Amino acid sequence: SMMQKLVVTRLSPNFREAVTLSRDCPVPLPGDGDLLVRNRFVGVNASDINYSAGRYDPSVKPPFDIGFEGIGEVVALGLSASARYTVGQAVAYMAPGSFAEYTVVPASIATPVPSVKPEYLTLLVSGTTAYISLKELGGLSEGKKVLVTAAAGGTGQFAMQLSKKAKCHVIGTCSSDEKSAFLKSLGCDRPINYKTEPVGTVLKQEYPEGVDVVYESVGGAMFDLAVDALATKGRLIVIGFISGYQTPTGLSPVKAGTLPAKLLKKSASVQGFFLNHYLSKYQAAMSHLLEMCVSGDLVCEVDLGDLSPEGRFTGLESIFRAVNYMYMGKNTGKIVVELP
Amino acid sequence: SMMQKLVVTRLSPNFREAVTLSRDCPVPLPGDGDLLVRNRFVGVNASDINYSAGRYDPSVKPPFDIGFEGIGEVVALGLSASARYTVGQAVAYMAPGSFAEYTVVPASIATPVPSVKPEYLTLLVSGTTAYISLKELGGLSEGKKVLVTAAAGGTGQFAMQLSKKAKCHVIGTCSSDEKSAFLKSLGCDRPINYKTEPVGTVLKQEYPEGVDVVYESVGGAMFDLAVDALATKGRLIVIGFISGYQTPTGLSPVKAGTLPAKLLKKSASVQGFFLNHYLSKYQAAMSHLLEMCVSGDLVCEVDLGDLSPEGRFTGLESIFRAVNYMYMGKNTGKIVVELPH
Ligand SMILES: NC(=O)c1ccc[n+]([C@@H]2O[C@H](COP(=O)([O-])OP(=O)(O)OC[C@H]3O[C@@H](n4cnc5c(N)ncnc54)[C@H](OP(=O)(O)O)[C@@H]3O)[C@@H](O)[C@H]2O)c1
Ligand SMILES: NC(=O)c1ccc[n+]([C@@H]2O[C@H](COP(=O)([O-])OP(=O)(O)OC[C@H]3O[C@@H](n4cnc5c(N)ncnc54)[C@H](OP(=O)(O)O)[C@@H]3O)[C@@H](O)[C@H]2O)c1
Ligand SMILES: Cc1ccc(-c2cc(C(F)(F)F)nn2-c2ccc(S(N)(=O)=O)cc2)cc1
Ligand SMILES: Cc1ccc(-c2cc(C(F)(F)F)nn2-c2ccc(S(N)(=O)=O)cc2)cc1
Repeated sequence: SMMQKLVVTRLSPNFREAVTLSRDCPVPLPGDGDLLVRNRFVGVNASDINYSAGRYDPSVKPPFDIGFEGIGEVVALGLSASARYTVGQAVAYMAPGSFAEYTVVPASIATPVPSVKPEYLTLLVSGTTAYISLKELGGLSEGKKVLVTAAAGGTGQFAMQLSKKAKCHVIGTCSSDEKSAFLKSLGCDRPINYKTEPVGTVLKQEYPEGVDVVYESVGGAMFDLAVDALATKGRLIVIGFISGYQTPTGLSPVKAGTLPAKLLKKSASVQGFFLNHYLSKYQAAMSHLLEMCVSGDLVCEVDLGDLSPEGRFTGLESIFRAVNYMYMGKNTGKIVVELP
Repeated sequence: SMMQKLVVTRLSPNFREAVTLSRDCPVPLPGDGDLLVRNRFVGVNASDINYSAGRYDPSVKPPFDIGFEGIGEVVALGLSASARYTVGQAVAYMAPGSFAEYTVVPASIATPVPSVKPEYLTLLVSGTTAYISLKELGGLSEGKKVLVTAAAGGTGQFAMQLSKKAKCHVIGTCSSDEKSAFLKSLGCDRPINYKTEPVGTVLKQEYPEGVDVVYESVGGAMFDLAVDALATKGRLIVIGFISGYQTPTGLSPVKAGTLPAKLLKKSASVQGFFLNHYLSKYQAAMSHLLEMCVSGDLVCEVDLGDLSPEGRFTGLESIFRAVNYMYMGKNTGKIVVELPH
């Protein structure tokens, strides 16, 4: 009857500053097309702080709901919805307002899953971004060289594995030897711990002919280095620029004045990807990801914060600590919060 | 005998200060697989001043030859070359050192043409660049919105027409009402004189959903504006940035600190194109352009300087005048120089 949820109360890229835990909120009811989902696991996303900062609709003022993705059970559903879905059914979704004990979700955008496991939630945003971007924009083929940044992260792990399944040679960047060992176990050809080995040196000394594809999530100096490392007809996909999201503009500084000249001289491209522009591809991607997840052909690494200082990310209140864990570079795989 | 040719004697983007007219040069002799071409028309190219600046191979010291393209008669040729070519035959080529009375050209890269006309020379660099870039990178299809910058120039006129033949809606920028009237005669849907109409405002008011493809060859403020005007999944092709080539570095200033953010938010791309990376496509492009030019299906506008202050661009010495004419923005169509004989 009553539930907790996170609410953006003030526009800020600092999540603690922007977001309030409300305690005594009414449990909303599903429309005729709508499911009501008991959230069991919610995904933490780099762009949670872009959403809290208001960078999606700068018209929209607080208060508003937050959280992009959830997995759980249908507890209620409208009549139309009850054609395809039933109460107690395991479902996952990508829709704003997952950071709640219960969320209303249009049946038309729900993904049926085999059970409530956090591994299936890793696919909804992180998996589908890597799958659709690389398939529509990567032009991957046997022997291509792929650089993946934030390679041991939520979406990074999927860029790494999908590139390997395409029989590419894969380089992955990360901030620890533990993360390097994770990348090697995923079949990464050249893991780089950029804390102990300068990435620019590795690419100069081991990849003098450069790389065909960059899955670039980090921005700043990592972007500039990826541009310099492009082969003739190379493709840098701008997945994100996490290094800038905490700043007041949300932008990371890049050497952009000489960029059009570098791309002309290499016949090379910088291509942006936003998942919400490729929804016509989402169903097929999520189906193929699930088949690989269930079969064990795809590692779907989940970071529930068990080895963090204050331990497992349990409850809505743990989302503040889980966002900080991400921005401290501490996670291996997808950061997930459990609502028990 | 002896001949005249232009030589780069000093690296600089200032063409007049980089390039000397030699008068005492020996006519080179063709090898077994070579043509010796007597140049009748030579092409002037925005990037002649990047070449004189040494920006292509920054290892190569002066002196070296210059000029990218020629059309003329085979006056001598090697025995193996005589399998495909005959003395007296009309040929065109894209190879360095066209700015000479006579140029040695491998038979393997020469294009046979129906006669020595300047219209055919327009296709070699300007025509093939627009054709190959838009076919390989444009994703043109019916109803796509195409913005062409320098649309009344050498390559611009082809980007404009080839986009109209792909059934696209086409916007063209140029600096005069005469140039705007030339664009309207090519079927341009929306000529813009950017001197008398703010381009940014036209695009915002008349194309609020944005443009699907930009053929961008100007750089600077025009590049910034083109990025802002891109539709969702829009494609900006960097053909060039002529606004920068006279500068010490050859670069034009852009306000592109936010470029990655804008491309991510629109799922849009910025794609470089260099003709020399796509030579496996050149022969098919040139064959198709030639068919359309001979049939009258394609306007191949030539600017021989007949309405410039000092009149027709005649002789190698007129190349200095022809380059200044381009960089003053005066030309309609391809700037060609005639070497009469
Ligand atoms: N375009 C789209 O539709 C879309 C969708 C999903 C995600 N993304 C993007 O993908 C990227 C990764 O997001 P995610 O949610 O999956 O997170 P994540 O990669 O699981 O975690 C972020 C990782 O990035 C690195 N990092 C953190 N703070 C950093 C900083 N200040 N500077 C540099 N590196 C830093 C750290 O790994 P290291 O050990 O490697 O340093 C950290 O583990 C983000 O840019 C996000 O916006 C975009
Ligand atoms: N990527 C490749 O392989 C390749 C191959 C060929 C050509 N290109 C590029 O295509 C572009 C056009 O070259 P082109 O030889 O065909 O010349 P063009 O367009 O026939 O002549 C240049 C035109 O650009 C405009 N312009 C000239 N100086 C300018 C300046 N300082 N600032 C702004 N606009 C200026 C003028 O037209 P307006 O009336 O419109 O101002 C002028 O008529 C250049 O960037 C060239 O490098 C590239
Ligand atoms: C300054 C700035 C700009 C973009 C982003 C960003 C990152 C991401 C994502 F998806 F990569 F995670 N999206 N995303 C984003 C995407 C679309 C919009 S939109 N539709 O309001 O213009 C707004 C933000 C962040 C900060
Ligand atoms: C600083 C700078 C550098 C390059 C150019 C430019 C323009 C053009 C052209 F042909 F497209 F018009 N090419 N072109 C160019 C392209 C590639 C090379 S290369 N040999 O390094 O790959 C060399 C020159 C302009 C300014």
